[PDB]
Amino acid sequence: PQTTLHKTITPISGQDDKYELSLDITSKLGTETQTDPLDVVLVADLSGSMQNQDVQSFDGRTISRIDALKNTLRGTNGRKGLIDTILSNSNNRLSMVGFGGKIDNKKVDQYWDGNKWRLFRPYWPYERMTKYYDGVSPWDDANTILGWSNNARAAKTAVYNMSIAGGNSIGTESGIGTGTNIGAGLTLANQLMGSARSNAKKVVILLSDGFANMVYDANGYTIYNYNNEDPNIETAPQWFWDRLNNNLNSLSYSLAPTLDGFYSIKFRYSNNVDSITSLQYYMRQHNASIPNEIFSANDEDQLRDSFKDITDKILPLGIHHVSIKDVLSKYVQLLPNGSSEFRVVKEKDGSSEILTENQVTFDTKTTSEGLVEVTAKFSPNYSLEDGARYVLKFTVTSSQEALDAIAGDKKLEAGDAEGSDVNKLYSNKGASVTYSYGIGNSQTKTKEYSDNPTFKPSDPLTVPVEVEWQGVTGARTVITADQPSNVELKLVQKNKNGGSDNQDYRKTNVNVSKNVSNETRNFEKVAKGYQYDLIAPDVPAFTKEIKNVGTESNPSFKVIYKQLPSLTIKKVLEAENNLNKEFRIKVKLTSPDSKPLNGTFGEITVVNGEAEIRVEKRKRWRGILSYLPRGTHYKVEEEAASTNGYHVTYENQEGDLNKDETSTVTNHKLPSLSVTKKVTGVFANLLKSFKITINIRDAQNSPLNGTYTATVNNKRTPLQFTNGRASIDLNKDQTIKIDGLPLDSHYTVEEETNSSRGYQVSYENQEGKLDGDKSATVTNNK
Ligand SMILES: [Ca+2]
Ligand SMILES: [Mg+2]
Repeated sequence: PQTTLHKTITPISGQDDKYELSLDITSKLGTETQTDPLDVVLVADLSGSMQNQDVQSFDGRTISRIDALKNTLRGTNGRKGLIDTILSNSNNRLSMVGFGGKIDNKKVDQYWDGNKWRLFRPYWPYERMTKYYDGVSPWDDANTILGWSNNARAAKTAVYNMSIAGGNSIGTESGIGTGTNIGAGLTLANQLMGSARSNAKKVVILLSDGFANMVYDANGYTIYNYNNEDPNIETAPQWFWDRLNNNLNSLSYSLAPTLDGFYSIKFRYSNNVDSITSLQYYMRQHNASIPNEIFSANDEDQLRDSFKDITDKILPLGIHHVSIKDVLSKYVQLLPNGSSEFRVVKEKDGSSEILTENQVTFDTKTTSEGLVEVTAKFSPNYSLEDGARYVLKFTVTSSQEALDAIAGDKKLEAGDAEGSDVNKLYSNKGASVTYSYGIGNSQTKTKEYSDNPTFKPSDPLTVPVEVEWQGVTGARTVITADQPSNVELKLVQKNKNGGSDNQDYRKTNVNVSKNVSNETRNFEKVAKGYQYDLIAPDVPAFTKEIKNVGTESNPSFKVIYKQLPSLTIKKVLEAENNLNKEFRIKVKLTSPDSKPLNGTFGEITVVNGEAEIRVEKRKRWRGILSYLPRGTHYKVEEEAASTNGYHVTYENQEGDLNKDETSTVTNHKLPSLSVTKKVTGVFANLLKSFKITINIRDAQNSPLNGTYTATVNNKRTPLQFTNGRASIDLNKDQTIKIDGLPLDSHYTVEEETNSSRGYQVSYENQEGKLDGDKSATVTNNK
C-alpha cells in the first residue's frame, strides 16, 4: 500500500575507490487490510478414513485425523488456529463444509425365494443399467457445517462438533456417509460462494485424505465404486472415470472464474489414485491467473504449517513478489568474484539481520544499453514485515572511465555527473523496486528510485621526476661539460587497448642549474589504472639512465646524467728551440664490447678505433678526445715521422678510460754533429768535393752502426755508419748536420788522405763529446 524508497552511495573509508550502494524499501499499511474483506470457504473430508488414528500430534501422541484438524482450525487452547487467524479481521467471514458419501446405488441384486439368495441381476459394470434403492435422497453427501459467519466462537463450536457418519452408508440413511464424494463438498462450496460478497476475496480450502470413490449423477444420486470395496485396491472402470472428470470439470467451470484463490491440502493421502491433481488441472483450465496449489501434510504440525501458509497468502503481512534493481552507470563496476557482498538487510526495530538464500537471490544481467543490471529478486512469497527496513547493500569501485574523468582525460557529457562536476559522478543510471500486494501477481507496481547518488573517485596521481647530474667519476664530482639549460621530460602512458602508446601524455621541463646537482618536478593529475614510463633527452657529453624508483601503482622516476670521460694528450718538449713545430701522435681506441670505436669527439675524429692528434705551440701542445665511451681502452704512440731527431718517452700510454686520463709524450732532442769545410787560396770552384770521415763511438764506447739523417744544402739525406765510420763530401763553405746521434757519444773528424791533395789541412773541434749540438770545421790551404 505505502512504500518508502531510499538509495545512497557511501564511501568505504580507507579503501580507495570502493563505495557501498544501499537501496532500501519500507512497507506500510496502517491497519489490518486495505479494505479487502475475505470470504473463505473450508471444504473438509468427513469420510470414514478421516477418523484413522494415524496422525502424530505436536505433543507426541498419535490422534485421529478429525482430532488433528479439530486442533489445527479452532486452536489448542487459544493457540493461533486457522479460525482465529481468518476472523482476526472483523471484515472477514468464513464458511465451513463437510463432505462424505452414502451408497445410493446397488451392486448386484439377488433372489430370496423364501429359501436362498444367490446373485441374479448384475449391475456393477453398468452398460447403462443401474437400479439404485427406494426412497434414497439426492444431494445428501454434504452439509454446510457453518454458514457465512464472522463469529469465531460459533465457528470453534462448529469445528468441535465435526464428526464422521455412523453405520454402513446407504442413501436411505440421513446425514453424510463414510465415503469420499469430493464432488459433493465442492457443489455446496459453489452454492455458498454465490452468496459471497461480490467485492470480497473469495477463497476455498479443500482437504482430503483419500481418492474420491463416489460421484453424483445428473439427478444427485450417489454412485459408489464397487471396484474399491477393497481399500488396498484403488481401481476404477472407464465410465466412472468419465463421470468423475466431467463432474470435477463442471464444478471448476463454475467456481474458478469467481474465485480469487484455491488451495488444497492432501492430509495423509494414501491412494495411488491422485485426483487433487486432476482438480488443480481443471481449476487452472478455467482460471490460470488465480493462485492454485496442493499441499502435502503427514502430521498435525505439517497440517498447521500448510494451513498457516494459506493464511499468509490470502491474509497478508504486507507486500510480496519483491525485486530491487540497480543499473550501474559507466563510472562504476562490481568487484570480481562476487566480492561486492550483495546482501539484503532486515531492520527489526533497530536490530538487524541478513536475509538468507531462501529469502533473496541476486542476478547480474548486462543491460541493452551495455551497463550492468544488479537484480535482487526476493522469494516470490516473501512478505515484508510492516514497517521494517529492507536494504540491499553491495560494494562497487570506480571504473576506468571514472579514473580517467577525475584526471581530466575524459569529457563529462550530458547527465554523467551533477553539474558536470567530476566530484559528483552519478553511480546509477536508474534503479527500481517491483512488488505486489494481495493474492498472487495482481497489483505488481514498479516505483523508480527518486535519489540519484553521487561519488568522487580517488585523487589522480602526482608522478614525481628527479634529474641528477653527476660528474665523470660519479655523484659529487664537478661537472666540467656544457649542460643544456633545461631538459623537457614527457610521461608516457602505455595503451591497454592495442598498441598506440601516449608519448605526450604529460610534460614537464626541469631547470638545469650548474652547481646544483638535484632538481625535482612533477607531473600532476595522472590517471590511475595505467603503467607509465619516461622519455628524457639524450644530452651530449653525458650518459642517461631513467629508472622508476617507485611502484607501478605509484611511479617515481629518476634520470641520471653522468659525464663521459675524456683522454688528453700533452706533448712536452725537451731540448726545445723551435716553438713553431708540429708533432703527430696516434691513438688506438677500442670501445667496450672489445669492438673498435667510430665517431667524432672534440676536434678529433675516430675511424675503426684510430685517431691522430697534431700538437703545436698555439694549441698549448695538447689535444683532447672529449667525451669518449666509458671504459674505452686507449693506446698511444707518436707517428714515426715526428720521432725524428728525438728520443720519445711516454706516460699513461695505455689503459682504460673510467675517469679522465692524461697521456704525456715527452721528447728529448738528440745531439747533432755539424761539419763545415772552409778553403783558403781559391775563390769559386768545381774541384771542391773534399771527402771527410767521421768516427763515432756510442756512450757505451761501442762503434756506431746504421743510418742517420744528415742535411746537406737543405736536403735531408741518409748517412750510413759502418763500424762507427761514415764519410761525407763537402764543398767550399758547406756544412752537414748529422741528426739523431746518441747522447754522450764521442766523435772524430778527419780528411781522407787522397782528398788532401797539396793542402795544409787544419781542424777546429776535431774530436768531442756529443752532450749537445757540436760542430767541427776542416780548413784547407793550397
Ligand atoms: Ca444420496
Ligand atoms: Mg477419505
